Amino acid sequence: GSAMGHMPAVDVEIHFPLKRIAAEGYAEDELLLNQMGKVNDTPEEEGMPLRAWVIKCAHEALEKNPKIREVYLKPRAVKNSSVQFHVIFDEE
Repeated sequence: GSAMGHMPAVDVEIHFPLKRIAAEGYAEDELLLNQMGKVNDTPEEEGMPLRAWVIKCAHEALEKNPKIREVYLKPRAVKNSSVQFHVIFDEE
């Protein structure tokens, strides 16, 4: 509306190379690391640990239903409330 104060709802969209996130040795994919490293220093929730859980959750989420495109993740620190990680799977 006509009240541009502050929007407390933070959506952070991460991108995972579909091929590497669906593989073992994913941490060797420079993109996966640099993308999660891009959202790691000030991601509102934790940081490096969040990368670990996000990558794990997205890894399993993709593998258990490997016909998707993207998922929306809710921080394990659910108390953080108005924050979401939108994990998108890029075909590289």
